[PDB]
Amino acid sequence: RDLKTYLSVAPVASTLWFAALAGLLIEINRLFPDALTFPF
Amino acid sequence: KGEWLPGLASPGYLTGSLPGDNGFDPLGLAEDPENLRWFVQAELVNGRAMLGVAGMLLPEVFTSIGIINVPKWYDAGKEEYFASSSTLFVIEFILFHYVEIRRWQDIKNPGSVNQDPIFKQYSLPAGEVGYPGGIFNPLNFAPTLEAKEKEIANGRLAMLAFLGFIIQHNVTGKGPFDNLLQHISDPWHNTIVQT
Amino acid sequence: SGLTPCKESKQFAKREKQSIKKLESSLKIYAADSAPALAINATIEKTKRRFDNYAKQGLLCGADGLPHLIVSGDQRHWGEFITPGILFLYIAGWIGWVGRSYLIAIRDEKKPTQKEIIIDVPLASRLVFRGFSWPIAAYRELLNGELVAKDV
Amino acid sequence: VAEPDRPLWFPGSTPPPWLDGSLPGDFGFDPLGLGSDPESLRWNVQAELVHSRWAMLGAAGIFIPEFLTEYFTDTTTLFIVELVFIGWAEGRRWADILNPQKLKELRTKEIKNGRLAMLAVMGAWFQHIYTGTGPIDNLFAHLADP
Ligand code: CLA
Ligand code: CLA
Ligand SMILES: CC1=C[C@H](O)CC(C)(C)C1/C=C/C(C)=C/C=C/C(C)=C/C=C/C=C(C)/C=C/C=C(C)/C=C/C1=C(C)C[C@H](O)CC1(C)C
Ligand SMILES: CC1=C(/C=C/C(C)=C/C=C/C(C)=C\C=C\C=C(C)\C=C\C=C(C)\C=C\C2=C(C)CCCC2(C)C)C(C)(C)CCC1
Ligand SMILES: O=P(O)(O)OC[C@H](O)CO
Repeated sequence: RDLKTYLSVAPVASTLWFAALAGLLIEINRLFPDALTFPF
Repeated sequence: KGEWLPGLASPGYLTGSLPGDNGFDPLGLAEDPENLRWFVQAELVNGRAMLGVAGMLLPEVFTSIGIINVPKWYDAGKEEYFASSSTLFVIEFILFHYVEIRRWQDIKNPGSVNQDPIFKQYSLPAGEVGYPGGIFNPLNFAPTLEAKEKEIANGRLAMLAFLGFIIQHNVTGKGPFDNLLQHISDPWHNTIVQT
Repeated sequence: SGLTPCKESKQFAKREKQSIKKLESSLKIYAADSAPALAINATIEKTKRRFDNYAKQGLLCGADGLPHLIVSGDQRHWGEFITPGILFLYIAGWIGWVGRSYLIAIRDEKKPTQKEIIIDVPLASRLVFRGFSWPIAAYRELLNGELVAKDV
Repeated sequence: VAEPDRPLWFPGSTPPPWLDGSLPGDFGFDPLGLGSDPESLRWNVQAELVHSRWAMLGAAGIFIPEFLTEYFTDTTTLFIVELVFIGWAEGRRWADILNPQKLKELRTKEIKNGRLAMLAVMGAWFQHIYTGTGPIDNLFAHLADP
């Protein structure tokens, strides 16, 4: 089963990483949309 | 000495020679020995928190029943001065300036143990960068050895303690002690979960 | 800064009303209780909300009626650039430091290029969090943050 | 500890080289191979175990509704204390994972029952979802008619 892991460790890694990154960013924007500034 | 986690194991840099060694450096900042000798000094000076955290906590609980009528630690900006605030900063700065550099040399070369203007008198007699005996220790306590590990450990908790104080203040809008006692209003419902 | 804040703005205020009326024009053909209905109304509250928030946080708004950011460093408007900027550099460095830390660990032994196209080494042993404290790379600078091969 | 005799799931034949019946409960099952690496199996093993141990208890939750034919501060604290507690618990269990012939029987049997709860604990809910009805009575209540 070593094989599947490696398979998931090529440029696909990039897609999974960018999909995870996109999901994070979009969800952040859902909770805090129309953000023109950091006010805290 | 001990280990922060049973597995994973201590690094080689964390020999145990240093007081308060527990093999906790997962990231790896202190890996270069020159790097440690500096971070060892920083941990002591930051740690010694203690002075302050106790300074912001204890007077807050001395004003518990009405023994003293002093403002909160986060309200002591003015007019806690017979000379106004801006006077004090410069005095605090200029002289602290002096003490800090002198302390600085001892980190690179120990050092500046001797007195200065003094016309005909003694000088500090000591060894070790982080801890200088002398009036710094008028009692002449025991530079041991375990305390050195006691010193740390208490300073480390104070640090986390400070981090607690400031955070908690925000949200709990008031005193880290009111805070403390708002929790005691029969907790189990008075948790940070509330906020 | 000839701009007068989004609160006492007549244009930026007018712009809010113009946008929501157009949205309201659209729901008239779908009949409330319907799907395209909320979606339009949900869009309207977001519209009101973002206009409401911008006036709160300051934001000066020009004569055109749109907020203009001030990046001079003015303490009144730090949240418009500096504070987000500090946050960016943090993440920007973190990425930079983690990536650099990786290629360094790879170089000794193995076939180095093998690790570059395939990284069945994840964060190596545990390299990611090392970025939590990247700024301590200042101390890496005083030692060997740079190689001495070419120039100084 | 090798044998071609173990009651395979699918008779004639079922022999994956990784599985051998050395382990307890080895009914020769894994077409996917979801663990052909010893690092792969040694982990799966522990995984397939702890699960079962939990599932059993879950079963012990199906034991209570037939005895009779949820908090002082709902969730929140109840969880953090749980997280904080089972954490340390599971904590050390983690550190241990990476650092008599009679007993084989016990452990072979332990897994199989354990395997049962999971299939069980599972069943009671994907029958409960979409289909608002408890399983409490169903054994002889649904046996009245298909
Ligand atoms: C200034 C504070 C400070 C400094 C300079 C040090 C320095 C040191 N520590 Mg110590 N430590 C501290 C605080 C500090 N510590 C606290 C508060 C604790 C309680 C957990 C510990 C627990 C600890 C253990 C168990 C060990 C050490 C050890 C060491 C030595 C090796 C590791 C190192 O280089 O540290 C690097 C210095 C830093 C990383 C300073 C910056 C740290 C970041 C930026 C602060 C994080 C802020 C906070 C998390 C923000 C909120 C986060 C959010 C999620 C809420 C070195 C002398 C090891 C040792 O052998 O001692 C001799 C050892 O094993 N420390
Ligand atoms: C290390 C950090 C630190 C620490 C440890 C302290 C500690 C203290 N501060 Mg301080 N402070 C700090 C930082 C710190 N501060 C900073 C950064 C600021 C901004 C300037 C201040 C500003 C500040 C102000 C304005 C004051 C303090 C005060 C105090 C003291 C409060 C208790 C008291 O009134 O006298 C101690 C209590 C006693 C001595 C009780 C015994 C009194 C004797 C026995 C007389 C007997 C009377 C009678 C017979 C007793 C019977 C009474 C009965 C009826 C109950 C305490 C020593 C108060 C102070 O200066 O204290 C005098 C106060 O005025 N601080
Ligand atoms: C909270 C509480 C409290 C109280 O006490 C009571 C109550 C309420 C009840 C509770 C609890 C409960 C619980 C704990 C539960 C649990 C459960 C579980 C664990 C399950 C599993 C479950 C699990 C499961 C199903 C699993 C399954 C699995 C499977 C199928 C697998 C398969 C396979 C394999 C093998 C391999 C090959 O090659 C392939 C495949 C095909 C892939
Ligand atoms: C303040 C401010 C401003 C200004 C700014 C300025 C003007 C500045 C500057 C600046 C400058 C003029 C700087 C410089 C420099 C330099 C150099 C010489 C460099 C370097 C570097 C390095 C070496 C890095 C490295 C690394 C890291 C560390 C991270 C990651 C990456 C690597 C890895 C890449 C304005 C006002 C605009 C805005 C507001 C704020
Ligand atoms: O050795 P401990 O258990 O006192 O650990 C220190 C705490 O994490 C805070 O100092």
